[PDB]
Amino acid sequence: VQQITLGNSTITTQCRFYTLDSKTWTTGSKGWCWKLPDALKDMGVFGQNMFFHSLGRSGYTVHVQCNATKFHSGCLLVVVIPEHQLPGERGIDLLLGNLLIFPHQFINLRTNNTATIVIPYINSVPIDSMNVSLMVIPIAPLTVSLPITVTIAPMCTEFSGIRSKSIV
Amino acid sequence: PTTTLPGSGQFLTTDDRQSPSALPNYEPTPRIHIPGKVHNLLEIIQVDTLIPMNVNSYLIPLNANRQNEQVFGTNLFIGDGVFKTTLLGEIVQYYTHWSGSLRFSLMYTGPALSSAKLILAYTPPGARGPQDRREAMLGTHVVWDIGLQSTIVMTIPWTSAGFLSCWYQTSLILPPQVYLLSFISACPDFKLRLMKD
Amino acid sequence: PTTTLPGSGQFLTTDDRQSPSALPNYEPTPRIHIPGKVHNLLEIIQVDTLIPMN
Amino acid sequence: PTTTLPGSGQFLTTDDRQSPSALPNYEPTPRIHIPGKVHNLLEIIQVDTLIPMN
Amino acid sequence: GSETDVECFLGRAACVHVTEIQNLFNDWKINLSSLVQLRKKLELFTYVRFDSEYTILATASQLVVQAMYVPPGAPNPKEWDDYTWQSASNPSVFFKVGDTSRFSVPYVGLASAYNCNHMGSMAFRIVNEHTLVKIRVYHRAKHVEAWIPRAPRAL
Amino acid sequence: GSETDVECFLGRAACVHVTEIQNLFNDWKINLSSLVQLRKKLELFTYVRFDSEYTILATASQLVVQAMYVPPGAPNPKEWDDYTWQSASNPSVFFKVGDTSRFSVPYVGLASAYNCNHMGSMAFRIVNEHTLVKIRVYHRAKHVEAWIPRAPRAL
Amino acid sequence: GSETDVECFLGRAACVHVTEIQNLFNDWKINLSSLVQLRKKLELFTYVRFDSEYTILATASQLVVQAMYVPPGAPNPKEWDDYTWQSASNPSVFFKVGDTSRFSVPYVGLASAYNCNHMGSMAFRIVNEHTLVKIRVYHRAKHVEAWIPRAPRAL
Repeated sequence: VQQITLGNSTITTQCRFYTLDSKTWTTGSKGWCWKLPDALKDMGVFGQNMFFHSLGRSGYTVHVQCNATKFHSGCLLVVVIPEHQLPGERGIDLLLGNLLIFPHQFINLRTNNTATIVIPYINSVPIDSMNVSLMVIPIAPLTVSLPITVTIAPMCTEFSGIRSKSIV
Repeated sequence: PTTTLPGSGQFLTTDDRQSPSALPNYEPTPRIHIPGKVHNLLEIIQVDTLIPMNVNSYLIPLNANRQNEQVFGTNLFIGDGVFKTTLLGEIVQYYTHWSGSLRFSLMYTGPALSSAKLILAYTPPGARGPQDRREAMLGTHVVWDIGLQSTIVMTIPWTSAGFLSCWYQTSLILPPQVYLLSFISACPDFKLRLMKD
Repeated sequence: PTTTLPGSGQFLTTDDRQSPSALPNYEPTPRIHIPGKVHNLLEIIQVDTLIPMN
Repeated sequence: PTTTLPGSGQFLTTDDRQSPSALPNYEPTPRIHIPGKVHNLLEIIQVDTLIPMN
Repeated sequence: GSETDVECFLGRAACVHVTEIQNLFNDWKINLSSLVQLRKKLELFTYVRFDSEYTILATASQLVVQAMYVPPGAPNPKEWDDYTWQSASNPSVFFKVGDTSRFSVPYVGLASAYNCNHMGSMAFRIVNEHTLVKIRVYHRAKHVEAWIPRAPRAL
Repeated sequence: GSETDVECFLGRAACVHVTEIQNLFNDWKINLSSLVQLRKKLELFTYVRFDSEYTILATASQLVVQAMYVPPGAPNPKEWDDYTWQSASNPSVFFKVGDTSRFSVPYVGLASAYNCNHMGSMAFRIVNEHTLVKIRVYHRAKHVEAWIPRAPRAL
Repeated sequence: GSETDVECFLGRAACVHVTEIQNLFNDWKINLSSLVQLRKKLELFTYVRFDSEYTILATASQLVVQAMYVPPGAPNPKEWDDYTWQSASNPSVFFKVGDTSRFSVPYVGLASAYNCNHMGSMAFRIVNEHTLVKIRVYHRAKHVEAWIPRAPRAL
């Protein structure tokens, strides 16, 4: 219904949930950018498996929710770019019209306050050393700041068999 | 017994032919299932992209205390003007004859208590753009209550370009500037005929 | 194993032959039904015309 | 009636092709059963050899 | 009675354009109205649809030739070091001087037939860097269809 | 609608590299990013898998040409009397100056597609011992597969 | 795994002999031990049976070439006006200078395989009477059979 529980975590919105630090959307902010899995390199048990195993493979489900009242205006564009080119769990605090080609889900405070994106593993090799970058851009400015919460759930994750192989 | 006819040993850049391999007997790196395979270019021009009509150049400005006035007005020439940088107009630049129907969409971003009635008028190819709300309302048009519907999706008729404008029927009722976002794409009947450089 | 016979690489203006296209993979402007299609020249010399006799 | 396409009379070292014999109608020294025929190189790299480790 | 057929009457190779290059370039907008012996037979029909076969003959006097076709609505080359010559979209043929090349443009038009109409243009250069070559292009109309017989022109 | 297919849109012969040899050698590491008209159309897809057809045109000005392909991870020639030219492992083609050669390298990569990536290198020499030759190589992408459409580059 | 097959590993065209004639002659006793890159791969097998394909390339610098094969146990030419050149028993090929010839000697031996062995000899002359031509012969082993793998040579 509205209480998705995954592993030892529980979230309310409409394999565990890692909630990154809540960002403050002020009227002059350009947006934010989080490379994956780099945003989870320090994130408990995932950060340990990611460092310990030489190669890995993971999908992600990103829930971006902006807790606010029904009085605020403005809209954010949450877009995931595969293989973005020229930070940790703190992200990168910051043509645009063409970014809609990439999987996206506009949040518009007038109508919506949540966006959910299921990201599959996208690479030119089946397994790789631990790739995609999530960006949150405020398009229409905020008229009354408002908190932005990013929740990443890595799912369907596999890692290499080496260091666990017996030589007999 | 054979005879060589005219045009022998000529090199036509567009002549697709079989040829001997430099390194035969080589098995190349296997093919894996990467999602989102693009089979035809006509399937990626069909996705909505923002129109740089006016970050500030994608926001169509709406202001209070203005009635019977015009919000925006544009030609529909996909080759040049506001459409040039959109994915549709940046891929119609590689073909001489673009012929088909389009999808024009809008979204209001102001507060939830705000309301206004905006009329989105379509002027067909060959005619002159409207200079009054009456001219716009008399021709093709959709009256759109912004408060009731956040998003309005138009479908421009078959073309091979016409004008398209928006007018305030009622002034903006702001609660105690706001913006429209415009998007463009092409319907599945849109063709693309002759290549260019 | 072949041998080129006399008259190879010659250009006869009346030799009707197939040839490679400059721009292949192009669908040209469709064919519509225009009335009065002239299939043979022998069918338009059969119509009466005035004689400039005087 | 044929037309020579680009890359005619070129010599690619890796182009495996049939060719006329210098001396045809010659029966060469017969084939005898020598043991240990190596059919693939991947079957002789599979045998243990010492490592010059020290 | 095969000689009264419109493929026999109009579909035969004639010399449509003759130019001369140096070692710089020449572009000809395709117009079959330049040859008055082909125009006199073609302007007795209003509309005509036909593919084409261009046979280009190059002869030297005191080398490679790049005869590039240019599709309708595409820019023509202006010099001999332009970017149009290197452009991939426009087809081209590279043949030695003294022999002949042959290609076949499809029916390129906007309406279903030409009304005696943008056929395109051919540009000619010699590729060698740091002799006068005479170029003769012979055009042959293919798969012709005619549709309204007109009065023949007298003047 | 055959012109919107990715074999029609990307699979056409363009001039990727132009060099000049003397009677000594030139090696070009294969990079289709050097031609901005092919890179602008190819860099709107992340990954792309394609075989190749190289058509080399050699023209003289004031002879045999040894255009040798070099597989990814193999050394390039450094002089005009090197041992790489005589090496059996690297393919080569010997054609006369004035006409053209044509060969077809298969998809040579380490990953299942190139991400716009070691394609190899071509080295060019003229074999005669004791004139300036201009070499134009035209590449055509074959059996293309694309997989993630990107936003087109504006700058 | 087609590249580990002995027809793929040993059966590829390499430059086995390079000589120069004048307008007088040169004879080379066939020995694939002269090329150390082919001998290093062939001397890891005791016995080997293979037919052959010789592709001879002739290039001039400042004409016809008579590359005659000589079967095992037959005399070689000693001058450029000898009787061996006119002899019918020994095969020969007459090709113009600048292009290449190609022939295919069968497995010529006395034992059922060569032990790394009389392959014969090739003699080269230019036929014109009253320029320096460089001859490169490329040999390709065909239908190869190997039979006792040896330790690879280190010195």
